[PDB]
Amino acid sequence: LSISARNSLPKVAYATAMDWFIAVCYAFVFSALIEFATVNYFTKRGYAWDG
Amino acid sequence: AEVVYEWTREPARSVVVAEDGSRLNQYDLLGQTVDSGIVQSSTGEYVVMTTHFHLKRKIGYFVIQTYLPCIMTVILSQVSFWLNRESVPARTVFGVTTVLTMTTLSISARNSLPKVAYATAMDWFIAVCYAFVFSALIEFATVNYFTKRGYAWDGKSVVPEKPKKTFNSVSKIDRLSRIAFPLLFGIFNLVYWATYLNR
Amino acid sequence: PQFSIVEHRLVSRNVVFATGAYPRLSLSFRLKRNIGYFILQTYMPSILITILSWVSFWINYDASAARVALGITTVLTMTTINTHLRETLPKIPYVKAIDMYLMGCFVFVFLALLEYAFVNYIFFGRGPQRQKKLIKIPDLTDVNAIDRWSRIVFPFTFSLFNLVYWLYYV
Amino acid sequence: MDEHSCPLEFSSYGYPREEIVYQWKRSSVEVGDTRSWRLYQFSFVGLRNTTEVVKTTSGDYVVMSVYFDLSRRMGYFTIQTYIPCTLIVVLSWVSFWINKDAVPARTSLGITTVLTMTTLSTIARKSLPKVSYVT
Ligand SMILES: *[C@@H]1O[C@H](CO)[C@@H](O[C@@H]2O[C@H](CO)[C@@H](O[C@@H]3O[C@H](CO[C@H]4O[C@H](CO)[C@@H](O)[C@H](O[C@H]5O[C@H](CO)[C@@H](O)[C@H](O)[C@@H]5O)[C@@H]4O)[C@@H](O)[C@H](O[C@H]4O[C@H](CO)[C@@H](O)[C@H](O)[C@@H]4O)[C@@H]3O)[C@H](O)[C@H]2NC(C)=O)[C@H](O)[C@H]1NC(C)=O
Ligand SMILES: CCCCCCCC(=O)OC[C@H](COP(=O)(O)O[C@@H]1[C@H](O)[C@H](O)[C@@H](OP(=O)(O)O)[C@H](OP(=O)(O)O)[C@H]1O)OC(=O)CCCCCCC
Ligand SMILES: *[C@@H]1O[C@H](CO)[C@@H](O[C@@H]2O[C@H](CO)[C@@H](O)[C@H](O)[C@H]2NC(C)=O)[C@H](O)[C@H]1NC(C)=O
Ligand SMILES: CCCCCCCCCC
Ligand SMILES: CCCCCC
Ligand SMILES: CCCCCC
Ligand SMILES: CCCCCC
Ligand SMILES: CCCCCC
Ligand SMILES: [Cl-]
Repeated sequence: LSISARNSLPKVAYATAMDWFIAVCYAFVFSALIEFATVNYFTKRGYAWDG
Repeated sequence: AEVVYEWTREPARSVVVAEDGSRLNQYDLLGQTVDSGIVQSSTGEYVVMTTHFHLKRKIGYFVIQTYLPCIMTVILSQVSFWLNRESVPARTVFGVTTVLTMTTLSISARNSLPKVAYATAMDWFIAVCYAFVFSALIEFATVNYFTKRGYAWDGKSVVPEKPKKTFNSVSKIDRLSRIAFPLLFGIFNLVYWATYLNR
Repeated sequence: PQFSIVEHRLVSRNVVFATGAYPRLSLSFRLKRNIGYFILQTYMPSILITILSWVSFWINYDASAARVALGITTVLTMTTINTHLRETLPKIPYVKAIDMYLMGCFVFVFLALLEYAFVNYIFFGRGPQRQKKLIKIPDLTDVNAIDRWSRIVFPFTFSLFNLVYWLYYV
Repeated sequence: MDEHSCPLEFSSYGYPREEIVYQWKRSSVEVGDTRSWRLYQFSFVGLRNTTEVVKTTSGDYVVMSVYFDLSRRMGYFTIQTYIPCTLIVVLSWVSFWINKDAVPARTSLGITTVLTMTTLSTIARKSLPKVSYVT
């Protein structure tokens, strides 16, 4: 989405509002993945819960 | 009989190319060969002056953008032979993604060209790389077929031998493939480049 | 929008042809490109994917599917960044600075996937053989030590590569 | 696998048949060396000539037509679409030989085959006009 965000616009040298929105959303996704990595780092036993 | 053309200086010297003025992007102008002659037609005979500019293509762009991703995809597919045979989803991911990437490269290779109906050296190289990747996938499929028990080695166990809880042995197919596939790919690359570069 | 005119220059001279000499005026501009668009478009995804690739070190060796999915996805994203870059450029025969940077990032993620494969081969491949038999580089028996070494080395090597790249091309 | 007969028609714009009449010579249409031609996706089979009279509001005009027969070459499209689709079908077949306990592996294989087949489907029609019938 970030790569294809600005297909039509001229290759300007400043960040637009859409660019900032895309950056913040990607930051949210990256934070979610890092959070999952942190959670998995503290999983002592690798078998799930039985019914 | 009415008009005849000729070259002012000698034919080689009568077609001069400016040194700085070379607008070619992916071609090297080796030289020019000049000639004059005659042509028949329904209206009569005409004196025709011909030049031929000899241009050699530059392989750097294609080596960077098509051949080298193909080689890296082949190596990525061949890396799958080193993981344990019980890593079924992982090795399936290797095979599937490598096949998809090679399909994408095969699709994108033809974009640079006109839609000619014959096969090129790039097409043959992509076909052989696809054959190698698919062969690696089928090799993993056979390894999974011959895999007996679906749980991997615990690590602490003192494995018995091969003539309680049992564990799978390292696949003979994997052991052979680890040295067979890269060797065959390297020999193919050697033969292909030796055939095509020197001509 | 892309360039800035550092300076302009006027020149007057005489150019010689086969017919004869002629007067000649030349009006030159020295354009310098702006890097903000490229930083937003190509680079910043490349670095962020490079940090993404190193998450596989913190995942346990036995969890093979997660690390494999991470490595393969990072390689795929590097490839799609590269192709969406090259789709909009001429067919020049030499490597650009951005191409060199993309190749470096690709090499880094490739080494991440390959060192995961090396850890897997050490554990499951040489494990039973060794058991039946029974900065400095780490010991090649402890997968945890190998993971820690990768954790501390990959960011350092990537930072050094970025440092030399920027200090060379700027 | 299509063969077309593309026409090339010409006539007098202003003068009807009562004023100007066109006629083909004995050597009507001459084709030169047909190997220096730009035709990549098609092959020239032959040509023929015809003459007719077309009714219009202004009057009757003698229209001279030359038809060129062109047969498509399927090598390029065979490389582009047919071979990848068959290879992806075989890739789908490979799921059969996987152990049925490999649930994520087989599911990923099947869905990825579906992805690639959809991608090839949308890519195959890029070179064509947006016609509303099955080829
Ligand atoms: C983009 O790229 C282009 C191409 O490279 C750049 O253009 C070049 O710019 C330079 C200047 O930056 C130009 O150099 C000069 O030429 C002028 C005019 O000279 C002509 O006329 C003279 C008198 O009629 C004649 O003598 C010259 O002949 C040769 O003669 C001299 C002396 O014999 C010889 O030494 C040279 O080899 C000449 O080839 C020529 O026909 C000239 O006035 C300039 O002199 C400067 O330097 C001398 C030092 O010797 C100094 O004393 C002067 O006061 C003056 O400062 C200089 O020689 C060059 O011609 C341009 N080339 C082209 C192809 O246009 C352009 O600059 C780039 N852009 C930018 C933004 O930089
Ligand atoms: C296109 C289709 C092609 C079909 C190819 C079909 C190829 C084919 O038929 O393989 C047969 C077999 C496979 O070897 P493979 O490593 O899987 O051997 C079995 C495997 O090791 C099991 O794990 C063993 O049980 P366990 O874990 O110890 O409990 C079992 O022993 P046991 O149960 O009897 O005790 C073994 O049989 O032998 C070859 O090595 C092939 C060499 C040539 C490979 C060449 C590779 C380049
Ligand atoms: C083009 O049209 C002319 C006129 O219709 C065709 O002329 C005939 O050609 C044959 C073979 O030379 C002759 O035997 C006939 O006598 C010609 N017609 C007349 C009315 O005299 C010519 O063959 C056509 N060329 C083609 C079909 O390629
Ligand atoms: C990519 C760097 C972040 C990886 C997760 C680190 C978790 C550390 C827990 C002590
Ligand atoms: C080209 C495929 C080679 C396979 C070797 C076992
Ligand atoms: C052509 C695939 C061969 C796989 C190893 C037997
Ligand atoms: C496109 C990736 C190339 C990597 C070469 C080291
Ligand atoms: C032998 C492969 C090593 C990968 C980088 C640690
Ligand atoms: Cl060119």
